[PDB]
Amino acid sequence: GSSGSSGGEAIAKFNFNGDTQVEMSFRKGERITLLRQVDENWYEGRIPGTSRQGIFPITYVDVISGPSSG
Repeated sequence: GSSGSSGGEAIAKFNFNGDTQVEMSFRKGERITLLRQVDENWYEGRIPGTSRQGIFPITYVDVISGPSSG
């Protein structure tokens, strides 16, 4: 184990089109391996197969590990 840390799982509610390397693009449905939260309205994570890394808004991705909602 190189790096040991907990995160969570999320689902891209929509498609993201990043322009800068810092930002990361994901396809609707793709699994975003949550790594860490950059800002209050920006979650960080990578994508399987593309081993990409960057930032992205919340509204875009819907995390499962959270509060209760109907």
